[PDB]
This record gives sequence, structure tokens and C-alpha cells, in this order.
Amino acid sequence: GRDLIAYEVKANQRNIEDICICCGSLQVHTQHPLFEGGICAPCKDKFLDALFLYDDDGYQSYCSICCSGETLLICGNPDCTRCYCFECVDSLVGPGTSGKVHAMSNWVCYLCLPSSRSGLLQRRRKWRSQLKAFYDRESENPLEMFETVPVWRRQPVRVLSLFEDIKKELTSLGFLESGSDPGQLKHVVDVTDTVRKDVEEWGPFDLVYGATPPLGHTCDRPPSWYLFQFHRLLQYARPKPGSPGPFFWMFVDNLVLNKEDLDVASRFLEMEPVTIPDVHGGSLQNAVRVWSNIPAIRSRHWALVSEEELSLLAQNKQSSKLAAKWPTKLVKNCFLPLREYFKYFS
Amino acid sequence: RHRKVLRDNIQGITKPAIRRLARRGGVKRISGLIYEETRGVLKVFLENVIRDAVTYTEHAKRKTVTAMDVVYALKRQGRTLYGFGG
Amino acid sequence: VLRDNIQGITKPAIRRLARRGGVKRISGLIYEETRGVLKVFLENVIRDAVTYTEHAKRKTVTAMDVVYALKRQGRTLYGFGG
Amino acid sequence: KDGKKRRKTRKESYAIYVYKVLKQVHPDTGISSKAMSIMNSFVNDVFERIAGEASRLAHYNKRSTITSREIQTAVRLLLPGELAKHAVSEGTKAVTKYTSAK
Amino acid sequence: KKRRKTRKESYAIYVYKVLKQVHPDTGISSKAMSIMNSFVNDVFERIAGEASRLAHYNKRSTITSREIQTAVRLLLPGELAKHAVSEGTKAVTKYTSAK
Amino acid sequence: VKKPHRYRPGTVALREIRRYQKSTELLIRKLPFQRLVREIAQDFKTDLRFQSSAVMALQEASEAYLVALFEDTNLCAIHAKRVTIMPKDIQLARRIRGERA
Amino acid sequence: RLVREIAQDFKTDLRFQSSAVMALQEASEAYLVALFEDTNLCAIHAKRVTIMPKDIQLARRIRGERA
Amino acid sequence: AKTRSSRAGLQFPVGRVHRLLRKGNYAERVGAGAPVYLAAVLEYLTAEILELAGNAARDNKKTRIIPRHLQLAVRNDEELNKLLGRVTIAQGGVLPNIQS
Amino acid sequence: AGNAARDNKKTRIIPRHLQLAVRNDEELNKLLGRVTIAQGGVLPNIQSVLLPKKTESSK
Ligand SMILES: [Zn+2]
Ligand SMILES: [Zn+2]
Ligand SMILES: [Zn+2]
Repeated sequence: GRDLIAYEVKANQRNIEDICICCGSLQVHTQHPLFEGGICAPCKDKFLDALFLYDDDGYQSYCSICCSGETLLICGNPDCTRCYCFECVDSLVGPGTSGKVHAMSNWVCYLCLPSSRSGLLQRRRKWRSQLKAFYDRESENPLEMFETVPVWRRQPVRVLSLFEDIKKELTSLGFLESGSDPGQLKHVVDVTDTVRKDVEEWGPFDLVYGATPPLGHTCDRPPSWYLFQFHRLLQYARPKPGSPGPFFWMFVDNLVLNKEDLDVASRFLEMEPVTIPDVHGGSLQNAVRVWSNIPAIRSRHWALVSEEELSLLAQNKQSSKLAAKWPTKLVKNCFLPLREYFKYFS
Repeated sequence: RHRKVLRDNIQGITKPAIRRLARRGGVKRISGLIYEETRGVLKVFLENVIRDAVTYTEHAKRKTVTAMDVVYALKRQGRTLYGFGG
Repeated sequence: VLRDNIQGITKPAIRRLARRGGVKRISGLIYEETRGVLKVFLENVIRDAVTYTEHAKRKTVTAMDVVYALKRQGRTLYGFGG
Repeated sequence: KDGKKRRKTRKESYAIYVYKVLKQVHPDTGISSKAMSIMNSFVNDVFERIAGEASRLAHYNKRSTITSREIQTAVRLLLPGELAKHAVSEGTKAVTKYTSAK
Repeated sequence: KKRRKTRKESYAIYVYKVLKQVHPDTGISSKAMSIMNSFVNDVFERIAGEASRLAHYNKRSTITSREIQTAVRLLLPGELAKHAVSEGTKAVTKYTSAK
Repeated sequence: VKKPHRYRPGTVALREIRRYQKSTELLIRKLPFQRLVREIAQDFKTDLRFQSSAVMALQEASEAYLVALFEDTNLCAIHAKRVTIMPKDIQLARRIRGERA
Repeated sequence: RLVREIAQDFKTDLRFQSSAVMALQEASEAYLVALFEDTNLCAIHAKRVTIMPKDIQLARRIRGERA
Repeated sequence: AKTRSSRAGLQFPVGRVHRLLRKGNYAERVGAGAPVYLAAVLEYLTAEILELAGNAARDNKKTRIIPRHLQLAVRNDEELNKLLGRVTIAQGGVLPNIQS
Repeated sequence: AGNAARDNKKTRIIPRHLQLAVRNDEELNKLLGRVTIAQGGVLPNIQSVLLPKKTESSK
């Protein structure tokens, strides 16, 4: 029943809030976070879970609006991460349009277009605060929620990379502009003599990234040092309390800190880590723990990944240390939800 | 286009199927975590054999996987199968 | 004299090979067992290695006959054939 | 009479020969087509094994001729135990019969 | 010495030049050189025998770069096969349209 | 009431072991195994097409492989003074075979 | 002397090369080290650390070499 | 017209083995005695398995050899099990062997 | 092998370096699984159950 929900509004003169736009159902628990309308309880529960879940293959593992698995299309403008199913587009705006949308990779999505009224879609003003209230009512966990940054009121990202360079990554990920060096990323190898005055002189920061050494133990400095300095300069770079400004952070560990240091890092960053496994080439390859406040980053950990297998991989990697590249590609993906917060360079 | 992506067919390998394959294997008592591990090992085995057989189909300039390409894919992996043409 | 060359494989030789294999502790019945298995592993090679020497109409078993007898059993050995 | 309706390439086999050998060792026992396909695949498999082993035995000695001696050494390598010790006697008896049948 | 004249071929003078292109100062022993020679002969006979089977399967009495391509896609595991097929295709395309 | 006859956990088990060792039919259901083969084939090539004999050959080879694997798994279970197979036994069997690669 | 005594049975009055006997010793020691690796895994699996002939028989029975 | 099969007292075709040696790109030349010797070896290896399969059929009170009879014929003999150790026979099952 | 030689402070590849080069890589170990390299040895890899517990009781 997907061609009926486009009939209940036009003919019966009913409120969009009184029909579940996901699976076509007539029962409505709450109001939909992104757009005006109602959502049945199972679809509501699953929709929240889908946002948390992170997929390597596409921006969204399951569909945004109705939470379907297949029929995934990509957003035209590369500065947007939204993905919708074919059945939502057909059901709401009209049949035979989903194919047209999927046919090009440069088709401007619903949020990038100047007018957000397509025919059966309504946008929300200052939606992120309402979205935080949505998480507050049922998500049972108040995950770190910074106001969303509009495209019209967008700022150049100011990046502070500590102990590890990400300019290649962010450039590949479209966070840093190539060809022009205004200096929107400062790589700082040594930070022992950094002071609040220095950070204030360096210009205000919006994203501060840090990461542990690669598996070949390049430097002879204890790995907790990277965490503790990352925390310090992080606190320095946080905006003045009582200011509507985004501040994101991410500390990444390639299994170089033991359980003692792991609990210490988890306590200071006030959350449990995120273990990410890499594509199996027969058994298991490598894995990485990540702390961050970036949306849909905590749910990235996969329950299948065991501790003992991880310990064995760590001890086979530490002692062998064949490859010694920082896994930039492993931690490259995790910034993908941040795309809607800063400007993208194609 | 006109091809629905088949999914969750690893659960088509049911619990009594792995039970009967353990009865033929001589196993008297099976633990509860056997079934996920057995699905995973059967999935990796089919990945290896179909990875060979689709490449045999690729070089033959066809779009149909034959029984002879399955026998070649298994005889390459040192598991010679009889009854389908060597 | 012509029977105790299987005991020419000594207890410290099997001790050193099991230390290389990462074995922490060895029981007293390992040494009778391994001398059996190694002996079988020589026969299955030498039965082949003499046979190539039969077909070449030679009397010397060369390194190439050993490399071919191991390659036949899926134990391809490197660094003895040019 | 009807003839040549559907042109199909005659796939060779060993089915009538395995049938002859089975009637020589068991004068009343039949065999299914599935087991006949298994025996056909067995004869193809062991043919490829002994021919490939004889090809390696020919290439190792820098000779470009496969005679009965290369097949004999391939049989002595591939067949374990008494199988080689009887198959070499059967093959040598057959070659002795074939050479002096004129 | 006219009766003492038998030159066995190898791959020493080539693996030495590939080593000097990869590591311009690292050397190699003669035992490791014989191991690299046996490795080149092993992988050569693997890809040649596999391509010969892949020609005989399709009733073709000719080996071209396509049989060697699918033999590399069968014998080499994982990304190693993809990089070897990329390098082989690039070298064949450079070879055909050269001087 | 002691009317409904119930067996021991070591009677019907051995009875079905003797039943399914003397049988030659396929034990995995044909259509879910066929859907699994098609799903695994969709990652390598799109728009494939299987002969029925090819799927039957895959099913014969996969069931024979799993029966041999459960025989080595049963030996690994008995060696640890147990009659219960566990994923440790399957991992040990595929480690000693040399299939952790 | 072990290789010569084992070779006495298949043919009388062999000759060996030094490289052939060294190749046999390289392959035989590598085979035994891999065998004691699987033997040690079989010993660890039975909650022990000491290897036993049961472990060597189990490793060779899972390798499919009991013939 | 006397065929080479009955000239050597064999049953397997000498000519078909001869042209399959010449077709398979094994060597440049193929000897005259080699297909005779190989047909004799294949005939002995066929006759032994058909003898054991006929004995397994007679034990099962059947006059047709099913693939279960070839399975029991190959797996019970230890030299044929060593020959076909890495070979799966379809429609075969396994041996009724229960651990003590 | 040049990386394994540079780790071992040597400017000449010995068969130990080829052994460590092939066996540490997973795709080369899959390629050369049933292959013995002469004068190689094995990987220095000790299991985590045969070591004595070098830990301290928290209580
Ligand atoms: Zn719904
Ligand atoms: Zn967009
Ligand atoms: Zn949707």
C-alpha cells in the first residue's frame, strides 16, 4: 500500500501526521524527524537504529525515509550525504521519477534544491533541535548532538591535526581545498610547547583530529601521550561556552593502547570505543578503535568482532609489523556523516 | 534492472540440515554455536569454488555456468568430482 | 650397525626441532613416534627419487630427483635447481 | 526411415568398453548410467594423470617421445602398493602380446 | 675448452636488475638467487600449465594474452591478481603501439 | 502418567547416525542452496545463469566437504575428552588442514 | 646413513649427491617443524602443554596421511 | 582388418588412447607401444573396481551397480583409497564407521 | 625482502629475509602455502598460552 498514502492526503483531506509514510501503515506513534508526517512504532525504532549503523558500501546501509535495504541512489551535489529509496520517490512525488533520479549522479537531491516543496514533501526549520528532542524521547541515549550547519550559512573547515597528518585523507574526502593553501589545516608534529595563546593565534578551530602511531612504533613516546595532549588541545580549541558553534573531535587508536589506557581514554572522552574490522582476505586483516562526537559513529562497532581475536591480531601485528602505514583509509570513512557540516571540494 | 538482489539465503541452510550433515559425519552431540560457524565455512567454500567457476565462464565468452566449469573449479582446488564429466 | 641408523636421529635432535616448532614440553613417548613418521616421510620420497633415477638410466640420485619427488607430493622445495 | 533430425556433436565416452569389462568380470551384473558416468570420469581422470606424469617424465630427460617406458614409470609413481606391481605385469604382458602377434 | 661448453639458462641477471630498480644499494646472496630462480620457474610453469588447460578446455590450439590473463586471475589470490592483471595489460598496450 | 514412551539422548542420536551414514541422498534442501549459490554468484558477476547439473554438482561437493569437515571436527571433539563438537573443533580442523588462508 | 639405509631397500648400490641429501634434510626438518606446530596445537586444544603420540596421530589423521 | 585392441588381447581402444595422447599436447612424438601399455593399465584399474563393486552389489542383494557400490568398493580397499584420497564420488555417501 | 633486510641491519638478502618477506604477507603465503624455502626456518610466533603470566593481582 504505497500508492494509497498519496491518495489519503489529496482526496480524503487527511493530515500527513496521521499516516505512516514508511511502510504505508495507518498507525502513527510520533512525528517524523526530517519531514512533516507520522511514523509507526517498529519503523520508528528501526529508523533510529539505521542512522547509528555505518555502511562501507554507501552513505546509508538502509534507506533514510522508509528504511528499505535495496533501491539506493546517490545525491547529485557532492556536498550532501542523503540517500532515499526508489519506492519513497515513486510513492510521494510520482511514478517513473526514481529511475530518472538514479539515472544521473549529478541530480540535486531534495535538501540541496532552493525550494524544498517537491509536491508531497515538507521541510522543517531548525530541524536539528527537534531531531535532538526526537532522540531524547525514545533513543534511550542522549548522544552528542551539535546543531546542523546549513548550506547557505556554511563555513570553511578549520582543522587541527595532532601527531598524524590527514590533509591527503580530507583532500580525498573533500574537506580541504587543493591548489590553494590559505592554511585551513595545521599539522603539528610536536605539541609539548603549544599554549592557549598559540591556538588563539592559529585561528578558531571547528574540527581537531588526532591518531595513534602506526603499527611499526615510529616514535619512542608512550601512546597515551597522543590521547592526553589531544584532550588538552581539544579543550583549548572548544568554543567559548554560550556560543552557537560546532566543535567536532576524533581520537583513533590502531590497537597500540592496552586495556588500562583504553579505559582511561574511554573515561576522559566519556564514551565506549568503536572497534572497526577491515575487509577479510580469508580470516581477518586489521582493526581500529575510534572515539568521536560525530553523528552515527558509536553504532559503527560490529558485535560480531570479538576481543580475544582482536588481542591475537594486535599481538601478531605488533610483533610482526610488516606494514607500517597509518591506516588512513580505515579511519577515512568515519568522517562521512560530517559531510553535511562543512563544505566539500570536488 | 529486472533482477531482485537475493539476500539472507545463508539462513536457508536450516538447523536440521546441519544436524543431518553432522549425523552423516558421525557426530553424537552438537553445541548451539556450531550452526553459525558451519554457515560461515560453507559460505567461504562456495565463495572459493564459485570464484573459480565464474572466471571459467568469463574466459569461455558465455553467460551460463556449466557443470564442466564446476568440475574444473573443483579439480583445480584438488577436489576431483565424478559423475558430471571429468 | 646396519639397523640402528633410525636411532642416529637422537633425542636432542627431535628436542631442537620441537623447540623450533614451538613445543614447550615433550613426553617420553614422542621420540619413538616421530622416528616412525620421519622414516615414512623418507620412504614416500625415496621410492619416487630412486624411480626417476631408474627412468634416467643413471645410478646417482641427483638433487633434481629429490626436487621432482617433492614437487610430485606438493612439497615444492626451492634453492636446489638452476 | 527418419534420420538426422537434430545435429548434435557425438561426445565420446568409454561406456561400452566398461560394459564389456563388467560382462567379462560379472556375467549378470548391470550398472546404472550415473555409475557409468562415474566410471567414465574415472577413466578420463586416471588417463590425464598417467599422461601428464609421462609428459613430465619425458620433459625431465629432454626427450620428445612418450614410449611404454614413460607410461611404466608413471604407473610405478602413481599407483600405490600392489596396484603398480600388477598393472606393470599386465601392461608388459599386453606389449609383449602386441609386438609378437604378426 | 670446446667439449666443456654447456650454458644452463637462469634468471639471475634479470632479478638482479629488478632488485637494483627497487632497492638501489641492497644486494642478494647466491642461495637466495637460486630460490628466486626456482620461484620464477615455479610461477612460470604454473601460469603456462593453467593457460594450457584453459586453452584445451575451449578447444583452442593458441595461447594469447587472454588465457594468461584468466590464468593470473585464477592462480594469484586477492589484490595481487588485480595488480598483476593491471601491470600486464599496461605492458601489452605499451608493447603493441611502440616504435 | 507413564504412558508416552520417551527415548534417551544417546539412542535416537546413534539411530539417526546409522540412518544418515547408510543413505546417499542430499541433506541440504535444494532450493535454499540454489538461492545461496545465486546470492554468492551475484557479487562476482551480474546476470548469471546456472545449469541444473552445475548446481547439483556444487551441492554434492559442498555436502561431501561438510561431512568430511564434521568427521575431523568429531575427532577434535573426542581428543578433548568430549562428545560435544564446538566452534573450537571446526577452527582446529581448518587450521590443521591449512585452510586459514 | 638413515637415507642410505632406507634407499638400500628400493635399489642396491645407489650413489647420492651432497646437494640431494641436503635437500632431503631441508624438506624433512621443515616437515617435522610443521608437524610439531600442529602437534602443539592438538596438545593446547586438550587443555595441556605436553605433546603426546595422540597429538601426532591426530595431526596426521586430519592432514589425511594415515595410509 | 584386425584392430590393435584384439591384437594385444585388450578391451580399451588402442586407437582412441593413441589420438588422445597425440591431441593432448603431451610430447612431440608418441610411441607405438605406449597406448597399448596405457590401455592395459586402464583396463586393469577398471576391472579391479568393477570386481569390488560387483562384490559390494552381491552383498547388497542387487544385480545393478549403483554409485553407493562404487563408493563402498573404493573406500573399503586401502590402495584404491590411497589412489582416490582427494576424489569425491557423487551419489556415494560415506562408510558406516562409528567410533568406539 | 629489501624491507626485511633493512630491518635486520643488512644490505644483502639472505633466504631468511625471503622467508620473513613471503610468510608475513598473507597473499604471498596463500600463493606459496605448499612451498618450502631452503635455509628459511619459521616465523618467530609464540602462542599466548605457553608464556608464564607476567601480571599483578589487582586485589
Ligand atoms: Zn511504518
Ligand atoms: Zn544533496
Ligand atoms: Zn525510502
